[PDB]
Amino acid sequence: SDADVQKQIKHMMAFIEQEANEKAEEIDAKAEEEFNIEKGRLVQTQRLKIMEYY
Amino acid sequence: SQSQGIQQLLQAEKRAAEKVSEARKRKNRRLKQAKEEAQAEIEQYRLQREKEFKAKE
Amino acid sequence: SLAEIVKKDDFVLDSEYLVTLLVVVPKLNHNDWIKQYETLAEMVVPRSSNVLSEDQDSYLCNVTLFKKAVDDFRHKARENKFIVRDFQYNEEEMRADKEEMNRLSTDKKKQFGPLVRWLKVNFSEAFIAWIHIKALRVFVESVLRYGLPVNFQAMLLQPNKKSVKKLREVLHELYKHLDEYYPYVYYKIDCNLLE
Repeated sequence: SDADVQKQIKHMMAFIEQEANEKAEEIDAKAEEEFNIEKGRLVQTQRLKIMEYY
Repeated sequence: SQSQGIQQLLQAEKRAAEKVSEARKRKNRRLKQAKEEAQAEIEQYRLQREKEFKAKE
Repeated sequence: SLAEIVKKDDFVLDSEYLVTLLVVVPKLNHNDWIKQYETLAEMVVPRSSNVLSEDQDSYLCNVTLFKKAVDDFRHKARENKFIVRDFQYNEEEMRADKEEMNRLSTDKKKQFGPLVRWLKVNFSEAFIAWIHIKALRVFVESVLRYGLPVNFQAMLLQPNKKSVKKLREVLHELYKHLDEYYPYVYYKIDCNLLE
């Protein structure tokens, strides 16, 4: 039945659309982690060098 | 024609390309923003060390 | 080889979640296959099948589907007697077969012409040299058989197949005073070199 196949895929394809969004939300979560990790690494490395100079 | 089923496949892949492309741009923007905030905090620490050094003098 | 029938327009590629597969089905089952492929796995779109070509036995078609569907699809295709034969628009493989076709078909002529000419020369020289050896065997044996001041005529016969025994008897009778074996000098040549 062509109509039942069209209904079945129109439902089931939404799982791939959901994963397609979830991968980008994982990359965005990694961007917020890497923001804090990079910021902390930069600040502490420079702060210690600056403190040693004084 | 087979184009009906092909566009139903491509619809989910197009969502992946759009969502991942925006997330890649957000990562690059965030790495620059992290450095710009780090540059403010290291100067605030430097100013405090400078004040302390002048007090010791 | 798929190189004869494959073209880019029948494929879905370059994708995170999407795949194309290729299947061969016997022509008697094609009318069932046209609907059955939509049911061999979950996450298969309707109208996913695109024919590349057909013959006296079978049809070969591309199938377009989501990446999770492929293993059940191929396994259930095999359960339903269909044969998987994947070739995902392999430009390098179709190019290599076409390049070798153009090369080998041309190199055959580049060998053939010189080979016929060289074989004609080598045939002529080898056949001429063969007869020089035959002439030397006749000459050397004549010189041995009669001594160094030789006076032998060199002669040719082409024997009649129906009367060669009578020929041997005549040749013996004409030369019985000179001494298989024969009292005269004898050698043979056969033109059936080509079978």
